[PDB]
Amino acid sequence: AKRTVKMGVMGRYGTRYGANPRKRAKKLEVSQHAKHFCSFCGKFAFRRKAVGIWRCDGCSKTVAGGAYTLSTPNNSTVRSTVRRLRELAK
Amino acid sequence: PREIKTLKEFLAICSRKDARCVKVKHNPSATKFKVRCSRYLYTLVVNDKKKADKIERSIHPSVKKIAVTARSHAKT
Amino acid sequence: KFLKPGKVVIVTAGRYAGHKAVIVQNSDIATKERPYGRALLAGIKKYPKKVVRGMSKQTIARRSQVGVFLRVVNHKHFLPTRYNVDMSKELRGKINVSDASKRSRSKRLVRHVFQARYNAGSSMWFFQRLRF
Amino acid sequence: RLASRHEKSVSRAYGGVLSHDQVRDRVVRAFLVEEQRIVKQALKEHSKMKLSHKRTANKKKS
Amino acid sequence: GKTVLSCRKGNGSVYQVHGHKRLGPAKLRILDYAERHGYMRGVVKSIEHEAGRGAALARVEFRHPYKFRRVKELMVAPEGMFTGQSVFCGQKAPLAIGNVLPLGQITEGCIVCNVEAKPGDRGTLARASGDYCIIISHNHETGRTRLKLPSGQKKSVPSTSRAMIGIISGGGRIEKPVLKAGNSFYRFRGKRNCWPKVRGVARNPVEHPHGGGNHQHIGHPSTVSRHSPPGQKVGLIAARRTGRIRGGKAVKGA
RNA sequence: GCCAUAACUGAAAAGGGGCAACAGAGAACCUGGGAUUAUAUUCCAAAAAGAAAUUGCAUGUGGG
RNA sequence: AAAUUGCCAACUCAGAACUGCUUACGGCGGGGAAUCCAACUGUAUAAUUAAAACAUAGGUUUGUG
RNA sequence: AGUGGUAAUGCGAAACACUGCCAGGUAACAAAUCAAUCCUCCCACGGUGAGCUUUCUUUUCACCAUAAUCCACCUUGGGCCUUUUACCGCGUUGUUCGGAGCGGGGGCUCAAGAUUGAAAAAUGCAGCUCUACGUACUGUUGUGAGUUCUGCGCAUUAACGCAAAAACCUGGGGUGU
Ligand SMILES: [Mg+2]
Repeated sequence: AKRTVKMGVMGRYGTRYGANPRKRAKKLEVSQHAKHFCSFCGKFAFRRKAVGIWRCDGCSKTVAGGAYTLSTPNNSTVRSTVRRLRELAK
Repeated sequence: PREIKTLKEFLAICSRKDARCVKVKHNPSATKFKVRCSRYLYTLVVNDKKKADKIERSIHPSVKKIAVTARSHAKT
Repeated sequence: KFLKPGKVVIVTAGRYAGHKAVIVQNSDIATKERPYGRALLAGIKKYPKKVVRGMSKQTIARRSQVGVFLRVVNHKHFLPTRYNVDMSKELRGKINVSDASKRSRSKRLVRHVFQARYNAGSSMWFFQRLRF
Repeated sequence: RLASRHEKSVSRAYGGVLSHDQVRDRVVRAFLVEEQRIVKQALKEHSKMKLSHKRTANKKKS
Repeated sequence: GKTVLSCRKGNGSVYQVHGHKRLGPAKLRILDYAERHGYMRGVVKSIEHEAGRGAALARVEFRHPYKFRRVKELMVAPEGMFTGQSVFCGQKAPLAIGNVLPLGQITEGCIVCNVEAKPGDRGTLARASGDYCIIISHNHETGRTRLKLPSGQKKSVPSTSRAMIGIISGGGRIEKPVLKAGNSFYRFRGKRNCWPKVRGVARNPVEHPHGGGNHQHIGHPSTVSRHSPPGQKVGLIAARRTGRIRGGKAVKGA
């Protein structure tokens, strides 16, 4: 069946720590333990090892970046900026 | 300790200078020729009781033969 | 199509990993007791060393010896190169492998031909060692 | 230390250091990365000599 | 009458860093001739965690310029740095994420990290996890680059000082609540002895200027001068303004 | 033309010594004993009760 | 339809008649309605105070390129 | 101047001999789950001795041992090779895997054991029999329960990511040429 209503992974903590600090931690505890997309290897296999360290379980590629999610949204703003600025020099 | 396969290798070991004593152990099934050389103890397991006594006669001249018995506590 | 006899390959698997080899005979279709595509390779077991000025002859002549192998290898265990070595149509007729003594007498023949390519200086890429 | 070399190695290149799936991935890139530069080096000398008769052939045109 | 705890941490005895499980210092490779004129290429072999950082490290492998050897180089990584990447390093290096090239060569409006405040000191600015500097402008009369530091405080640096390109790795870290004093035990485990933090009002008057009384109150105003001696300079040191900041966001610093 | 043994010339090795762990690293021996009043994986002598492992150095035999 | 003939271990649960109780080792929460205070687990006056104190996560401020 | 096998990789009486320089690996570390080694406990087989017996008990209790070191090589967990290509399939108690090669068919290896032997019966123990720490003989199962040895890690909760070095090992390159 379905085991809890809306405390998902945070049911670990019981009736502790306040309702909303469990919810700010919930979006990032789900994110770091979810398997992300290996754009190198085509698979959904990036699991975070340590903080900022990700590893494709299919491709054995180790990617630095992002504490709780593989690519932080400030990175994709930077990757587009570098890609644009190397087109103006070629 | 090692183990001799054939009889052509047993007579080479008993010809050696380090071979102090061959100990002869009569099991109820086989016999054992335990050559005590300076590092290893070489054993030839002869399963046939008639071929065993023929092998004892070929190590007559100048190697020490010992009939292994059960030495009691009183010899000490 | 492109795996013609007389073509330099580089052996990618086995005890001869990374050695150059030329294709002698070729079998693109699989068969019983060798259920795979394959090629009779005649490669270099031991490359000739470099000689410098100062070395005497009988030191140059010993350092410039090629050693060969003559041996059937699966097609996925070598890597074909655009480079070629002119295996004539009359020379691979003299290379038998389906014997024990006519594989020894055919390995001395390949060793003599590669030595003649090496002393004449033809196809000097084939006699350079692949450094990985 | 007391064992033979064969319990600790294997008969090919980098034996006892690298495995079969990556001895070959170095043989393949020692050929393909050397030969890719030869394609780009010989393209470079073919370009500079075509420049050596794009303008030196303009000595007979004015 | 006794010495304040903040004065005692400068003896640095029980209060030094917890460095036994730390890797080496993370810095850029040596500004040699090979980067003043050309590029050195490396290759990323491993992405590493050391205790007491939130940003990922990286060992990059160069060849030594002068000897037949290879140099293991522990750099702090940007986001997107993968093992195998072939970092380039020097003057003629291109403009890509992970590369390290002088600030004169990086066109304006570009996010950079591991930027160095003087040429050669191997990276001193923008190294905490998720931080970056933005290049505002170049001046070719003076030969200096003016960039925006992660606090917003601008700083003009020489244009021969090099920088890596990217966000610092390991970003997004402070946005998750700790929830436990247990999780703050292990956060400060690989750093140094500075936790739990006892308030000054909870102390006796012998230990701290705020301590004592029958109610836990600071008696005097808690904004102390810049010229206060060590022991007296506790509280809000030289506060230009206090209170809940209602309005914009002033950059903090001199 | 390979060694190896004795005395001149000189490539190449940046970063001086020594401590700190009888619970970390490292470490070649195991039983039997009628062998004690008391010690033993420590003593046992030609059938070492015996079976080994290991280090240094040396002869001989054999191989390059 | 090996969908069935042979042989065999190690335990557990449920059901059923029949019969007895002197309620009979050891071990093992009393429960409920509210008010005050501190969110919580934790620390803490060795030798009279373990608390509502202290810590804590969380919140804010200040100094600093 | 080593050499077999398409290949995973094999072959050691003494040349498959040596190491300025280089690079790796070993030392070198990690939960819980399940499976679990030595060993312990129990049960089952029996043999020897002992204890109980008005009655009962094919009975109760004790014992039944095998050290290192070699040598030759049936399982059940890893890795892989080759051949058939499969994009639902294989598999775990369990959170998953596969065209970046699943599953079959043949293999190559590694790790933990099992087995035959040399040691080793000559030893050990308990009995007992004969004319003095004396002798001659007699005996040497288990789909049970517990076991961290192991499987086992790029291996735990983690804003926790889990020492180092000596010593050694293999390669690269060189010498032998
Ligand atoms: Mg475990």
